Amino acid sequence: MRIINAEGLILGRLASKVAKMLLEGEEVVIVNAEKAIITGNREDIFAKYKQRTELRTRTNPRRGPFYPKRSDEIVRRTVRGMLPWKTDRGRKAFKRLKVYVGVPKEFEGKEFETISEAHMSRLATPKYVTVGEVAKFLGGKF
Amino acid sequence: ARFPEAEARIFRKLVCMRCGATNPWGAKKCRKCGYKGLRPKAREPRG
Amino acid sequence: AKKGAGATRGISPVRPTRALPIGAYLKVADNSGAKVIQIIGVVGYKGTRRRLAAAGVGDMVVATVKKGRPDMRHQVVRAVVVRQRKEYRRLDGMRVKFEDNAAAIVTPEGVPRGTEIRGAIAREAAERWVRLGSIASIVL
Amino acid sequence: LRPAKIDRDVDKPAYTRREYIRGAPGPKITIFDMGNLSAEFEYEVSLHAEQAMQIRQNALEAIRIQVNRYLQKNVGRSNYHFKIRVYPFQVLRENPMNGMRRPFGKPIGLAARVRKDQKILTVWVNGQHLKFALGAMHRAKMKLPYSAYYRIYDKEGNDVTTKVLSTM
Amino acid sequence: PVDAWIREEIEIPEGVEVTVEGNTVKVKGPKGELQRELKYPGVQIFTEDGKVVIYKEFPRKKDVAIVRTFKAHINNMIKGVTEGFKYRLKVVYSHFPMTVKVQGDEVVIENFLGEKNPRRAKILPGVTVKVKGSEIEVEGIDKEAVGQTAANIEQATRITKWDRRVFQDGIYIVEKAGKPIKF
Amino acid sequence: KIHRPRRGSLAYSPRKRAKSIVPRIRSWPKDSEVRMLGFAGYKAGMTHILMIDDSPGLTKGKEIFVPVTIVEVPPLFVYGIRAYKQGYLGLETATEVWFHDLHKNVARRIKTLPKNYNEEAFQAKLGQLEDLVNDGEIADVRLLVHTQPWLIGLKKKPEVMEYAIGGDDVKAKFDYAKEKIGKELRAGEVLHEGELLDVIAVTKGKGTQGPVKRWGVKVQFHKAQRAGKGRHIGNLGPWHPARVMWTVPQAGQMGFHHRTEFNKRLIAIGENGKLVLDGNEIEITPKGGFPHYGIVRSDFLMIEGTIPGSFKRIIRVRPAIRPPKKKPPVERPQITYVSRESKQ
RNA sequence: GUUACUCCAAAGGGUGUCCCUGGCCUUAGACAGCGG
RNA sequence: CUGGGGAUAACAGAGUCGUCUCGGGCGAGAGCCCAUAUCGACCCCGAGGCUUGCUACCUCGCUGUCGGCUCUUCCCAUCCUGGCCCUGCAGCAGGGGCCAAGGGUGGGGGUGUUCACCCAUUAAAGGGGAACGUGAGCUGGGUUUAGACCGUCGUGAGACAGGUCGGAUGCUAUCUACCGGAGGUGUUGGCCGCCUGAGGGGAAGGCUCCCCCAGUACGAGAGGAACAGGGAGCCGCGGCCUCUGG
RNA sequence: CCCGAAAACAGGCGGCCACCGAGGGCCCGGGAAGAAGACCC
Ligand SMILES: [Zn+2]
Repeated sequence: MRIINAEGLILGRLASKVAKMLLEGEEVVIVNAEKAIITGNREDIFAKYKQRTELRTRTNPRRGPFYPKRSDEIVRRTVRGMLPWKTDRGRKAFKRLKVYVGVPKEFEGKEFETISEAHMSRLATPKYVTVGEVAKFLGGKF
Repeated sequence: ARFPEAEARIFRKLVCMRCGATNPWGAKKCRKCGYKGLRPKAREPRG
Repeated sequence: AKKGAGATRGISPVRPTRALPIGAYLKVADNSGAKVIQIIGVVGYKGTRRRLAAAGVGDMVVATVKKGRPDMRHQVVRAVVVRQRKEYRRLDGMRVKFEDNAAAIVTPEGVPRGTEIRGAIAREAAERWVRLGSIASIVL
Repeated sequence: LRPAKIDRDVDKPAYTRREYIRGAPGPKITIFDMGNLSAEFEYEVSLHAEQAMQIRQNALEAIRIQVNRYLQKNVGRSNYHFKIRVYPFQVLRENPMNGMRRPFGKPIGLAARVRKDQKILTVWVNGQHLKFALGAMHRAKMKLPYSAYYRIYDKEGNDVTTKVLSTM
Repeated sequence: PVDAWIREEIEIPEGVEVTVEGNTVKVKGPKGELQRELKYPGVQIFTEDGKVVIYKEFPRKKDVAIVRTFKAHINNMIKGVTEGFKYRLKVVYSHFPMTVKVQGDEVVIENFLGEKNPRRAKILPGVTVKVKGSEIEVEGIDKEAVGQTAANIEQATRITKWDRRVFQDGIYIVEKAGKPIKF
Repeated sequence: KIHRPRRGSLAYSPRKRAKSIVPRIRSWPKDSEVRMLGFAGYKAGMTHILMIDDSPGLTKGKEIFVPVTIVEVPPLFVYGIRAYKQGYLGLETATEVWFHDLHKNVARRIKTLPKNYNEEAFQAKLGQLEDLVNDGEIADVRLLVHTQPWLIGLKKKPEVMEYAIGGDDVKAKFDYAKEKIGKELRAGEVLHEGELLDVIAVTKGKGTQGPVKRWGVKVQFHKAQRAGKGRHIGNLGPWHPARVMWTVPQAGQMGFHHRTEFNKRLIAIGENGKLVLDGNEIEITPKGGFPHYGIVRSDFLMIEGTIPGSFKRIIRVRPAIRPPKKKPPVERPQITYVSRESKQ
C-alpha cells in the first residue's frame, strides 16, 4: 500500500487523486488527517458542516444521512463522494482505503509521500481552516 | 452628577437616524446601512 | 426590615391537598352578609388543557355570592378556605380532616371582613394569614 | 389607486382620439409654466429619460407642487422659470367585471408617453441658484416610474454640465 | 498596483536589539523582552544596516495598509522596552462610596451603587495596578496588555438599566498613554 | 389553536426490555479518597421512621416523617484485578489476574474455571502486572467482584461485576487493589453514613400495555367509548409525510427497564441485623418478617425514599455523580422512632 | 459564482476594490503641532 | 331514469397576483423652537403565496364536505421567558428597534359555528403550514335528496344561493410504514463470562411567588427599583407502596 | 441519563475445549418474568 501524509494539503485535490488511485487498483493509507486544510471563511465552512450534521430523517433516525463529526471520517466521506458508491466497483475501491489521525506505531518508521498537485504553497490568500478546527466545532473526538 | 470624565466616554457617539445603530464620533456614513444622516447621542434632555 | 410590624401573610410548611375545584359551593363561616358562595377561580394557579383549578386550606379563591343579603348577591368576592372534608398530611405523619367546607370572605390584600368566625379553623390557614387567628376562638 | 407598473410600459397602441373614445376623463394638471416667464436666464437644467416611460398626471402634479414650493422658498419667483414640457394625451383603460366576458377597458386616467433621451421638465436659473435647481431635479427624479438623468445646457444649446459641476 | 516596491525602514536605537527568526520579531531592551508574529504573503522583514526593513514588491491598497501597520507595531515594541507605557483612570461617585482593592490578579470594587456583590476585573501578566486615592495607575511594558487591563477595569462598572444622565458613577479612562481625553 | 406539551418523554427510548438483569454502570464520579466507588446488595422492604431534620430548608430542626428502604448487603469477595490502556478511540483491556481458590458456586456462572493455577502462578502473574503498571502504558485499574448469596440463604448462583477506584493516580490504586485481592469487603469499609448515593437497578415488569398507561394519552369522549375507540388514540399522523413517525404513541412493553436515580441519602449502616440507636440495640425485621422476603441476617442499609426494582432484586449503589451545592452533613441523623410493626 | 433557454428579484445606495476623464494646488503644497 | 362527458362549473391541486398580509425610497408637514424620539402625507419600488378573485392545465362515480374532539410535527414576520441599543428614557413604567424559535401560550358564557364579542385569572394568555394536516380515527350540531309549516313570487304544476321541525355513518390488512418481541447466517476454529463505546435519542427540566437587600438609591413630594443570599410552589418528566384513599 | 458489537477496520481481555467431546437445548419443581418465543431461581 501507498502511504500519504496529509500535512499542508488541500482536501478536495487530495481526494480526487486518491480516488483515481483507488479505482486504478491500489491500496491507500492516509495519516495525519487532522492537519489538512480547508479554504474559505470560518463562518461559511462551519455553517455548512453544521447544517449537514443536523440533517436527518423525520420518521426514523436509524436511517438518515449519517454525516460525520470526526476528521478521518470527514476525509473518508469526501473521497467517497468522489466514487461510484452505488456500484460493486465503487464499494471495493472504497474498501481499499484507510484513514488515520496521527501516525500509528504500525506505520511509524516508514517513508511517506506527498501529492504535488495539492499543497498550501499554491495559495495566495491567508484564508484557510483546518479539519481539526472543524471537528472541535462540531463536537468530535480528536 | 456631572462628571465630565463620564460624559466624555458615554456621550462621544453618533446614531444613525435610519437603523438606530451607533457609530464612532467622526463618522461620515453609517457602517451598516450607508446612510449619511448621523446625529449625536443626546447629552441633555431634548423636549 | 421594610414593613413587618403589621402584615397579613406568613408561611406554612404543609401545603395541603387540592380538593375543591371550580364550581364548588362553600359555606361562609364569618359574620358577613354572605351565607353561600361558588368558586369561579383560584388565585395564583396556572394549569394545562382541560384541567380545572382547585384549592385547599389556606388558599384564596375568587367567588360569587349565591345566597346572602341583598347588597352582597351577584357580587364577586375573594375568600380564604379554612376547612375541608378531604384529608391532608401533617409533618409527624398523622392526617387531619374536618366536617364541612367553609370559607372566610376577605379583601384582595389579606385584611379580613367581619369580626368573628363561628367555628373552628385549620392551623395552616392561620399560619398563612395572620389576621384570622385574631378572630377565631378555636384554632387547631 | 392601482400601481404604476401596470401603466409604465409602451408596448401598446396609442389611444388618443376623444371624438371616438366615449367617457374620456379630464386632466388634473392644468398649469405647466411657473415663475418669470419673460426672462433671459443663463443656465438651463433639464431631465432626460433613460428609457421609454409612460407617466401619469398624478405624478406630474406631485412633481409640480413639490418642486415649485421648494423653489419658491429657496430661490424666489423672479429668479427661476419652471416648465413641464409634456401633456397627457394617452387614455388609460381598466376592465370592469362577469369575468373576462366582454373585456375592453373603460377609461380611468391619462398619461404622457415619453421616449428615450426625451426632456420632461426644465428649470431656467441664474448661476447662483444651481444647487437649488439640482435639488429640485433630485426631488423630481425620485417620483418617476423609471430612471432619469439631467444635463445643463447653455444658451446656444450646448452641454456644459461637466464644466459647471466641476466648479460649484 | 499603486507603486512598484514599497519599503519602509525603522531606525534602531542604542540599547535595543531587534532580531527576526522565522516570521517572529524579537526585541530586547533595557527592560524585558517582547516577541510577536507578523505574517503576510509577500511581506519580508530583515535588518540591513542597523534598521528594520519591511518590503513588498508590487502592492495593492490592502498591502500598503498592512505594511504601515507592522511598522506601527514594531515602533510600539521598541518604545515600550525603552520607556514603558502608563495609563490613568479616575473614580467618581455621588452616593455609595466604593472601595477598590488589588489582590493577586484581580481588582475588586465593593459597594458600587450599594450592591452586595463585588465586581472583579482581571489583570494580565506583566502589568501592575496601583491605587492612590481616587486615581488609579496601570503601568506596563506591552501596549495591548496595559490597554486591555485598563479597559477591563473600566468595563467592570457598566450600567444598562437606568438613565446614564443621572447615574454616572463608575471608573473611567482619562489618559491613554499620555494623550488626554476631551469632549 | 390550542397548545399543550407532548405526551411522554423521548429520552427513555427505545423502551425495551433490559439486556440483562444485573445493572450496568456507564460512568463513575470524580473522587479523591482512594476507595471502591460502589457496593451491591439485595432489596428487602420498606418502612418508616421519625427523625430530626438535618437538611437545609425550613422544616430544619423539627420532627418529621421519612420513608425508608432496607437493602441487605452481605460482604463481597474480591477475585480480580484488571488493567486498561488507551487505544485509537477509547480504553481497552490490557491484562487480568485472578485469585486461585474460588468458591465452588462461582462455576454456576463461570463454568470454565482454570485447572492447575496454584499460588506460584498467581504470584508470578501479579508480579508481571506490577512491572507493567510501573512502566506507563496504564490508564486506570479496576476490581473484579462477586456476591455471596449463600450466606443469607437466597440462592447459590452468584453475580459478577467490575468496580472502579478513586484517585488521579494508578500506583496508589494498584497498592489498594493488591492489598484487597483474595479477601472480603464489608460495606462499612467503603460507604459512609450520610452520603448521597445514586441507586441503579432494573424496574418491575408490567407487560404489554397500551398508550393510555404507557404514555399518558387522554381517554376519548364517551361517544367514542361507545364506538369502540376509547383507549385508542385518534391519529397515526397526517397525509404528508406519508409514513408513521417514531414520535407517535403506541403500545408495547412496559416495565423491566434499566433506570438510575440521583441523590438518595444513606441514613444508617447496621451490623448483624440490628440497629444500635444511641440508647439500645434494636432489630429492623418486623413482626412476621417482610412480605415476600424473610428475615434479615447479615448487614443492611437504610436509604431515604424509594428505589427501582422488586424485592429480591439486585441493586447497585454508587456515590452521587450529580450532587447539589447545598449538601446535608455526613453523620447519622437523630432518629427517634423506627417501625417494627407488621407491614403485611 | 460554478444557469444558452427551459426553471434565476427592484427602486434606492456604498473612501469595498480595479480603471478612464477634466479642473484647481505644489519646493512647500493637503493633515499636526507651537503661538498670534 | 338512460347514454355519456374533466371538450364544462361548485370542491382541494397547478398557474397568476389585481385584491390581500408584511415591507421599503424621497422628505412635505406636525411635533414650545427641532425633517428623522415618534409620526411620515402626495408620488415612486417590492417580498410572500396564510384572504379573495381571474383562467380552465389534472380528476365527473378514487375521495366530494364545514366545525369540534383526539394525536404528531414545522416556519418566523417574537406574545411571555434570556440578552442588548435609541428615546420628547429622573424612578415605577411606557414607546420604537436588534439577536434569539430551547420552553410555554390555559379555563369559561351565548351561537352549528371559524373569527368576533364578554367574565374571572395569568409571566403572557402570538399569528400561520402540513390535500382549508387528521371520517380504512370518532362524532354529526350545520350544509345538498325523499316528509311537512310560514312568508314572498307564479293562472297553475311549482320555486326561493329565505327561515323552521325531522331525517342510513360498511372492511377478515395483500405491500410498505411505525411500536414492541423472537429465531437464523455472517464476522475464516468452537464455547463461558466480563468490558469498551462508533454512532443515534433527550426539555428532562421550564416558569412564578415570598423574605431580605430597602420604604434604600431616584425623586421637590407622591411614589418606588437592581446584583448577591435564603426559602416555597405550579406545569412537565422518571419511579415506589412504608403512610392515607379506592 | 436511555439504546447500543451487523460499528463490513463486523472490537478488547481472561479462561475452557478442537486441530471421544468444552458447552448448549429438551425434560422436572416453580415466579420476582410473561400474548407464542424469550427471561430468572
Ligand atoms: Zn443606520
